[PDB]
Amino acid sequence: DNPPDPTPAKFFVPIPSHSWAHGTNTSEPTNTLRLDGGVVGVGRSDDIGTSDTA
Amino acid sequence: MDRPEGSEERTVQTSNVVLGETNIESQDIASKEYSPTWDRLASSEVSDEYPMLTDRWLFWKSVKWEVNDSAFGKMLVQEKFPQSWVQMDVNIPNFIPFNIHQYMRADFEVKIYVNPNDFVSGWLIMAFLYQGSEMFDYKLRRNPAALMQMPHVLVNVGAANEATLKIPYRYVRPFMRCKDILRGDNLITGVTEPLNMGVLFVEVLIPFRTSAASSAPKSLDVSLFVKMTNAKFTGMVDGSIALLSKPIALPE
Amino acid sequence: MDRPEGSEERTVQTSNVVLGETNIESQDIASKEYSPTWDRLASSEVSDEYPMLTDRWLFWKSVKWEVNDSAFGKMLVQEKFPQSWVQMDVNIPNFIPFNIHQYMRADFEVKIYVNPNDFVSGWLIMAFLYQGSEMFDYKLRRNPAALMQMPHVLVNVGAANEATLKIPYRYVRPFMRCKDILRGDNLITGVTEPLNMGVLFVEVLIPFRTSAASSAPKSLDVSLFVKMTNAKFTGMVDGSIALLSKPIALPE
Amino acid sequence: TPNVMQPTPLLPTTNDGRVTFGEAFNDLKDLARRYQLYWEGTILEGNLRAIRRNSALVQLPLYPHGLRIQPDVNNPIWNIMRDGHIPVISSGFRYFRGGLRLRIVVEGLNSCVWVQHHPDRPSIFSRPIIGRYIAAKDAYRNHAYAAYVQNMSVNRTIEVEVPFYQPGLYGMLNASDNNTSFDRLRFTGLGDLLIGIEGEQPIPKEGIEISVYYSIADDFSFNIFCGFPPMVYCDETYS
Amino acid sequence: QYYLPPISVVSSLYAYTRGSIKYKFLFGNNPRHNARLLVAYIPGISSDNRLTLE
Repeated sequence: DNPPDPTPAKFFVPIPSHSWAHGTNTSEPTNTLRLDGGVVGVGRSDDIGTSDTA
Repeated sequence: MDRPEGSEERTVQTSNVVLGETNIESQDIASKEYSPTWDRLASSEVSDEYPMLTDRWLFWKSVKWEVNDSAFGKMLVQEKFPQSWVQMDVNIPNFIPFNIHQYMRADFEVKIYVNPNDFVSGWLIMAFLYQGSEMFDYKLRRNPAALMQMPHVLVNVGAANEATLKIPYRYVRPFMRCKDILRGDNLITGVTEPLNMGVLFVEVLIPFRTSAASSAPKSLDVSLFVKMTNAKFTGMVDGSIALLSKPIALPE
Repeated sequence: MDRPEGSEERTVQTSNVVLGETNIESQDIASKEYSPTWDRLASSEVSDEYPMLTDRWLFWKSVKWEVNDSAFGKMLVQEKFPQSWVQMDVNIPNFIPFNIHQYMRADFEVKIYVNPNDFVSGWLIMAFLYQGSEMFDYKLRRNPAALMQMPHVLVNVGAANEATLKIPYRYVRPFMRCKDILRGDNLITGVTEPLNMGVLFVEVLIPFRTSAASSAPKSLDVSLFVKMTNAKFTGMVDGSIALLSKPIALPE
Repeated sequence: TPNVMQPTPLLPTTNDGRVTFGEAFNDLKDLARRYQLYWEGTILEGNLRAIRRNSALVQLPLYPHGLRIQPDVNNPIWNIMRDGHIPVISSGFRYFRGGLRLRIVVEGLNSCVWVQHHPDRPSIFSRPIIGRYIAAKDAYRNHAYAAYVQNMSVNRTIEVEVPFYQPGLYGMLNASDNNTSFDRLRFTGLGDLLIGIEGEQPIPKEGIEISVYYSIADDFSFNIFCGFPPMVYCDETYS
Repeated sequence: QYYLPPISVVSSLYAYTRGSIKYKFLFGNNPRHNARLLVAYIPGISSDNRLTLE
């Protein structure tokens, strides 16, 4: 059973890269150079404080 | 016959082998069939059974009898039973369910197949005699009149028919040796005949009679099959720890 | 030792055979032990098991290593496992629990016995490598440094000690053939090595060192035993329907 | 004495504090690798047959343990540093049962490219063969084999997954090369991969460059642990 | 040109195969004819170089 999918194509606009201006309140898709391909962030402790950038 | 196929033919299936028959058999049993209980009283070693190998039906010989040699009493096959040892020179071969072991015992079943035409007449009589080779009147009991009184099956050549002869184990040991123990004097410890439980007799009950035509077959083949219901082996040795001597044929 | 008799010696009993040991073993298993389930998916014929014959412990070889030939890496025995075929000329012999059947499979257990004096020192390392004969780096993995990383048992000569190496069945078939199928081209259907599951390695971990005395023994014998936990045979043929070729030795 | 056996331990200290393999770093470190490593080089016009139609340009044998390394001066990635992780990981095991993922990059062409997979073809080669110098009756596109036709105008990297189709219990890796059995040709490799060009039109003067990267799959497994063969240090490749 | 049977044509469309095979023997005889045949299945053999009834 190889059913046909005659579902209308969707008009899509191609662009080279994601926003260069956006710095917060959004997601930035990228090719993470890691072995784990999920949402990955550096491990921390009390030895390594939060960013002090208020 | 009466179908696009032939008639429906009966079947007999054992381990790894199937035999086909088309007509009604002619059967009989050598003696009262039983369950061996004094055999465990002869060997301290655990017995072994090989159902997949011993229950198999095997074809060992096929003899041809023609009209010119078919006379009342003509012995078609006269061999010591059970002895089915076949090798390139006259020399038990490990090529089949056969074991090079010291002692063994089992019940046997003999099936005789003959395939004649609708236009021939004759009779074969397959009999068996427990340790007949050891009787002082052996050569005297080969005549069909004597075979009729022994356990036996009859084959009609005027009908295509099969036959089975059940031969339960009977012996004086009660474990017969597969090979020889040759170191003994004639006065004490005489040489022991390996696997000699009896003599299988097939003979001509009624001379094979054919049509007088030239293009008609004057020879008929008699094929035989043998099987073992339950086999036990209690002598474990090297295949060449003891050796097999040339079978001493005993004909009259 | 300390009794009118010797010390109490441990015993290992299988079918029709008993092995005696006096000290603590050194053991290991080739791979995860299991129960074969895809083997019934390879043969339509019913499998056969012969516990009384296959569970038996057999002695196949005994090698002697002297001080003069004892060097680090010295291979005392290097043969394809499992191959225990012994005959008068270089030619599987029916003299033991060995069958001339097309296909088979089983798990193996190797026991190494060494009997040294209270005054010697040295080390033997018995290892096994699944289908090592088919690896492109076989001859390169014979060095004891490489044997340490394979499933293996160690023998101390400064203590009298036994050792057992459990080798569960692992293969690509999953039924290995006992004999050859020789009719094939080198490009397709290459010749199949009968019963080649791997290579059994024993070697000198530490050079055999003896006393400097003249009347002291300078040679020690290394005897081996092999056994099968559960064997299955699914290829029934004539003992001479196929034939056994001369075992192609493969040494470095 | 099992492979891991400690007869008499003399441990002076407590154990080191447990990390998870992903805590002071953020990834879980275990022995599984879908990291893609190279497999071949470039092709020119003078390599292909006189009639280059439905004739493959490359005959790639499929081995989990990679191909037989061959050092060149044109390709230093094989010479100064040995083959990638995958063939050194497979060197410590004996059997495999999974399929392989192939990523293929064709750069000198803007014309359509095909890739076909031959599972039952005996893997008796340890090196890829190109064009004219390919054995006849090979590098001929077959009809009923798993394949993928791709235009280089749309995308010039082909990603396919080669299945495991062997009539056996296992798949043998680290297979010897030159002289047989029945386990080295049908039970070792996943088969052969044929790469060809849809057109018979001549190859551009500059030639075409085909870089084949591959990785392991999920249904793949390194079943039996064997001893590690002696290795070679890449750091000593200058003296 | 080979007149292949259904099992053969289909099998030529697939790489590997397995299972029992059913060989039906049809005889052009009448009631008068009589005989017995021993048909065997020898595993691991591909010729009759060493093949006999016994």
